[PDB]
Amino acid sequence: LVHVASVEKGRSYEDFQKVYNAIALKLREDDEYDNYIGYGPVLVRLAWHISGTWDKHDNTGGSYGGTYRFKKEFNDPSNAGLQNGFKFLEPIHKEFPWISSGDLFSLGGVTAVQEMQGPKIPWRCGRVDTPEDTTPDNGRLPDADKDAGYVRTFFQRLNMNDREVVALMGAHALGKTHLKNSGYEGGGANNVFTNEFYLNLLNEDWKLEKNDANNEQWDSKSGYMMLPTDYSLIQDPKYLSIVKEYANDQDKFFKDFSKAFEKLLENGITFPKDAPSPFIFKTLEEQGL
Ligand code: HEM
Ligand SMILES: Cc1c[nH]c(-c2ccccc2)n1
Repeated sequence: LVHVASVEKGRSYEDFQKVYNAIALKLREDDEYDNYIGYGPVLVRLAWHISGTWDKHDNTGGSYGGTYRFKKEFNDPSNAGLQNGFKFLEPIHKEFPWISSGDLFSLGGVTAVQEMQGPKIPWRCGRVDTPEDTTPDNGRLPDADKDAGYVRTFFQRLNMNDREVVALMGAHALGKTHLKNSGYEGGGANNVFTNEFYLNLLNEDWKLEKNDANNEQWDSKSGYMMLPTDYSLIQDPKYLSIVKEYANDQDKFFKDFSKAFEKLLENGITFPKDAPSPFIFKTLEEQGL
């Protein structure tokens, strides 16, 4: 099963920079969402959940086909809450209906990371909408109640190694959990992309507790929280070394996250040899907008 990137007809960098800018301006405008977190974090999670259905063994799932737009995937319990991100992107799509759904969902994540002061994430176009019968079944996204061995095995299906896993998980500095979405609560919140996930893991005083949905989570005195799968990154000695590395080197974290996030968003896609190079979008700040 081969998915060949096909550039939206006649489009180039500046067309996509316009879509980026529209997303970024809306991120700035709709600032009240989720008690003033804004839509950045939910857009990052959306880009990850549309990509994280991929299976390296048969090239099913992944961002290419834009299949989150279909009911089976939209209503995956694992995707509870992401409808907010989809609704945010709807007017963007209406303004730029030439862009494929997969390209828009993935571009939303890249824009959110960058606008939240994260690393630049090179991005490639050419995902093509595929039909409803190509939508992956529910159940391909990871459970949060598990341990390091589960996390390591899970991410092998996405062709991610220990460094890539630990880097990607740094996105859990962003946003918050919501009991009605996932059965986890708390931690306060954040909309600036930093390496704080790793600092919090190493420096806070953590206590395992059972929340009001009867799920276990790690809570700190200062009010932060970690999922069991987050905490597993300091329980496993291989993951712990990498946590320490990123806690001590912001730039290294940014570089590794950028590579892993681009990889995640591109898994399953064959780029022709004459395809355009990856685009690196300017932030609104860099453009004076
Ligand atoms: C073992 C892997 C992972 C597990 C079990 C997991 C689980 C979760 C859970 C349970 C939530 C809370 C959802 C809610 O209640 O609204 C969440 C939020 C979030 N996740 Fe993960 N996740 C994983 C990996 C990732 C990755 C790889 C990324 C992206 C690089 C990511 C990005 C986010 C973001 C940004 C949020 C906050 C969303 C918001 O504020 O609305 N997650 N995750
Ligand atoms: C699983 C997840 C996503 N976001 C967070 C979080 C962010 C800031 C503080 C505490 C938790 N956890």
